[PDB]
Amino acid sequence: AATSRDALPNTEASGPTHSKEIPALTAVETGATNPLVPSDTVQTRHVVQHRSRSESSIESFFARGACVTIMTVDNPASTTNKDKLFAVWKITYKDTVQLRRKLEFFTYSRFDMELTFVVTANFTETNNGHALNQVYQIMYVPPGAPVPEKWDDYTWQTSSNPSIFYTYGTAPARISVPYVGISNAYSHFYDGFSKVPLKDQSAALGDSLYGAASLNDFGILAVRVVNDHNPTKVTSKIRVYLKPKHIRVWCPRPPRAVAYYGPGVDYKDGTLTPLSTKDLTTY
Amino acid sequence: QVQLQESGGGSAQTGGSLRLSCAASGFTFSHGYMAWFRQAPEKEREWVACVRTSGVSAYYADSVLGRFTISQDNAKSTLYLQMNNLKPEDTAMYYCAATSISCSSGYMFWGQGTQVTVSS
Amino acid sequence: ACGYSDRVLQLTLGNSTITTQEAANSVVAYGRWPEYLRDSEANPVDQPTEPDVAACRFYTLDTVSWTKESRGWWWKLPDALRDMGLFGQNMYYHYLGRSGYTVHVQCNASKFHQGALGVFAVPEMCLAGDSNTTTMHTSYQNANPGEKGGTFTGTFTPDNNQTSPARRFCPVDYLLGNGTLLGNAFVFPHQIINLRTNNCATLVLPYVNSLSIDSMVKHNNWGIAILPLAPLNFASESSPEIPITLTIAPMCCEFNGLRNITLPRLQ
Amino acid sequence: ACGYSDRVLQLTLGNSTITTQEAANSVVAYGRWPEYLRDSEANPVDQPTEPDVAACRFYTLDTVSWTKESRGWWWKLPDALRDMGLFGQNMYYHYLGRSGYTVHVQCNASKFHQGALGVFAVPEMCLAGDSNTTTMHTSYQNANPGEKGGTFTGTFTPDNNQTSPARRFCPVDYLLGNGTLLGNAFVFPHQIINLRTNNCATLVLPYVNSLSIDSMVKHNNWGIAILPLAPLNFASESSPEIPITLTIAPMCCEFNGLRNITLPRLQ
Amino acid sequence: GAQVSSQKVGAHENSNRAYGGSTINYTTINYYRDSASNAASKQDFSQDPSKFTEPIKDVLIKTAPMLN
Amino acid sequence: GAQVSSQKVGAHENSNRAYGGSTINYTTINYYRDSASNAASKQDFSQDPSKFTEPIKDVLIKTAPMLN
Ligand SMILES: CCCCCCCCCCCCCCCC(=O)O
Repeated sequence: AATSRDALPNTEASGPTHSKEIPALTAVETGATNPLVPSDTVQTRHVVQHRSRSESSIESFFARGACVTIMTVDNPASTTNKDKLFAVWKITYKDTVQLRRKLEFFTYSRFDMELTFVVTANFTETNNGHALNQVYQIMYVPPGAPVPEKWDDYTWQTSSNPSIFYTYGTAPARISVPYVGISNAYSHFYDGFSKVPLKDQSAALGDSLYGAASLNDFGILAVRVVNDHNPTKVTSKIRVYLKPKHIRVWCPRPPRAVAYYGPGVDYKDGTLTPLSTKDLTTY
Repeated sequence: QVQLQESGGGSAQTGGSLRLSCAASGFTFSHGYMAWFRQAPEKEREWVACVRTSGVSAYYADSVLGRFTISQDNAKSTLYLQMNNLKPEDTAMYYCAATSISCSSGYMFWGQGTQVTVSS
Repeated sequence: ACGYSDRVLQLTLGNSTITTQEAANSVVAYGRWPEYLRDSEANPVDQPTEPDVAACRFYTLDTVSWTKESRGWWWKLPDALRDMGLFGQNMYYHYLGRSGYTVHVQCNASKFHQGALGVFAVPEMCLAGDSNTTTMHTSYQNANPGEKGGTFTGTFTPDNNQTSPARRFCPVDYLLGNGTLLGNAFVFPHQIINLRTNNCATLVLPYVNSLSIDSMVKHNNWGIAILPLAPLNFASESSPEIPITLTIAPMCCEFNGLRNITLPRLQ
Repeated sequence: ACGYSDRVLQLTLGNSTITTQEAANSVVAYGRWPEYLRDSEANPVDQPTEPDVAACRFYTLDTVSWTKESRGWWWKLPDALRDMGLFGQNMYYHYLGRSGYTVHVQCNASKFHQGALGVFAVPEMCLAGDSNTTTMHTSYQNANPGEKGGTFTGTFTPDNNQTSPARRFCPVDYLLGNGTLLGNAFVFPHQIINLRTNNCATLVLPYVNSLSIDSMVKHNNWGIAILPLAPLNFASESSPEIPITLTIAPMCCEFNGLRNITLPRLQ
Repeated sequence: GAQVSSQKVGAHENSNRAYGGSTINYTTINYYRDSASNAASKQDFSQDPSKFTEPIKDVLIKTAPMLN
Repeated sequence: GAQVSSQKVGAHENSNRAYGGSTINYTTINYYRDSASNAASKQDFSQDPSKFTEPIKDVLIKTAPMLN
């Protein structure tokens, strides 16, 4: 019943003391933190506490949208040699640093996921040519579904896939995705392997990655310019912003101290130094 | 648009060697593996060999052991399959399956493949 | 009155009994006691096998040594108990398995000895690799070092042999072996054996995972990391040595999907 | 009405299911169903381990063959199941063990085949020696031939090599392998698979012994002897052959006194 | 089926005949069938950190000697 | 003439004083006269597959012999 926006426990006025009770003495061998408050050690007056923990609630701590990835696509001229650039990105929070570390404060989580799409385009070649306002399809390809090989192949029919046709210039795109995990919680860290190396099998056949569950965990997004070739080249950058809503978490873990290296927990050399120089007897 | 495009041909005499290459693009998130697969004329698709992300740690299939060599050049973003001692069992199609992996089985990107023929 | 103390503890599981006269109470991880799967959270349809007394008993892992040179030590559960009586037998015989533990670490000395050992319990204790070229590259055979377990190192030394990698964990002590400052290791359930005070660490651990029951062969639930917070010191000596012994007891263990035995390639 | 028959039987134990369309009802040995030890008859003080689903399931022993030449076949319980999943594991891990069984013998043919097989269950099926010089001389290694079991012979041939005896059972068929006329073998719970009628033999056996619980390693409770009462005949053929398959399921098994595993010298 | 919830007033406007005073509320009505679509409520509970602070079997009494 | 329907809550927010708990509902009001125009309700029934599984004249009793 104690909500987030509740006033914190008050400070009780306590006077001088000379008794056989020892708030001050403990033993951190027990693993337990000694739970004291100012009054326990020094004389205090009465204080009606006003501050609340309101903002520090798990839900509020993740209430911000965050850039997960930057997908780049383009629409070149018809005569061109290179193909029209259409991107495919494996949906994961671990491509960027910020949001990841925040999510790493715990062992597991559940959250309905909100994605936002900020598209931004421009020309590239020195020319005064023209491009009419461009549209963009963002097709979510769940694991196993046919990944588009061309920018104009059958896959874009999306008879079952959930897509979003964004018209450039209008407000950023947004879609809601519930907790879609195969487990009873999303796993930030997975101490194990997908395969088991059997003895009646060759090492190769039984080998897999350390820390990985399913290579394809959530699927890929596919983004393409819908409008056809235009004599003047136009490149586009779609920025995805994720805001984890309705979030729950379990078992806290120490926050990442050294820079990330790969999708794993691994650390690169040359970054193994986080704390600076400070003399013990210097304030 | 992770474009995997094989090359290397396939029309050698029995006993020779070929260099099977594969141009990779798009976003190959290094970490994982990069490999080779063969379908054969009339058999099930079979795993040839897998090499680690950037690491030159690899394995080979029992059937091909030592007679096939799979490396990489992540500077050139390519993988190579040198094949010495080609034989009548090696006559088949070869595919550069280099994406995700994590092991020697999972994929989200294949190539168009190329045929090899060891004649004699 | 009758003389009941926090230091004096007698734990009993099956046909094994652990006593102690210098304890510092006991730790129930996240306040939850280990328990059997409730119909509400059940997942596999078959009748689960609960070995009970057959597996729910203390198993002593070979004793390690502590010297001024020691950086650290680590194990994985259920991994560590992979070859402990029926628990292992049952473990290898089923596709799924969930178990909790009563971890008791033993390390005594004299009132003239000094130092502190922090036995930490980390659910999903992922450790870091040894290569500056290949992420997540530690091989299964090095990921699961059984009852002998592993250690922590004082310096990160990359593996350069790309002809044949060493594929192991290089878990830097101060980084708790996972890229985070050790000083924060207390967020995990824990006890610190500080020689002058106690002589043992008892950490009861419930089953913790993202799934109700999971493949034990493939995945380790908990992690037991022991690192010397205060280095070992004895008298005016240059080479002191005292042993550390780990006895873990699986609790409320249940296994589903009975099939032929798995003979893993451990080497 | 609904079509329920004596020939159609579906037995289920754990994760295994046995069906049949040509049975001859079923035999509960001495009318008693296998059961767990009651406090009234308890003996060892420790908490017994009851593997249940882990051990209470059908295990198929390698299939033997039946030809006109065949004299007989025999096995011992628990011996026969010494290397069958967890049941064996548990068996080897405890000093004491009591178990019942659901023995199902399978041997089908055509309506054009003829013969009869008497599957007999003998509690304490002691078999006779092969030496005219040394009584009770069969060595353990020959007393317990595991899942492959043994056979009966048509003639008693003494072992003459007193330099190194063969130390095995020479169980004369007509003497039921124990100095008594086969024709009296019916005093033991039994069924006779007579080709023209049925296709299987099911004999549920309760734990029978002089003690409530006993050392399984050392002693065999039951004995499964199969001898052709009527020789095999098919068409106008000279060499007919049909197979026999035994699937036994331990029931209400309980084990006490958990200790290190026994690695017996079987060879 | 509107959801009317109250707000924790911070900066009080010079009013108690519209604002400032008489409890300020806000309306919310879901527009989709999926729970995922809803706006984040923010009316969440807090709890005892003892599950982390005092992971001990025998109750911690601050006033007495820890190890007895 | 609003249509208030309940939602099947999936990911429960840390609330039972707004969200998570006390049954979450949603409002719907049609804007056109044509039935065709309405939004797809999704509150559909399920049924017995026996019309496909057991297209037999005489009832199927799993426990007995199929052909009697
Ligand atoms: C139109 C998009 C529809 C579906 C999008 C699916 C992407 C889901 C991404 C969820 C990220 C949760 C990460 C937790 C990791 C884990 O489960 O172990």
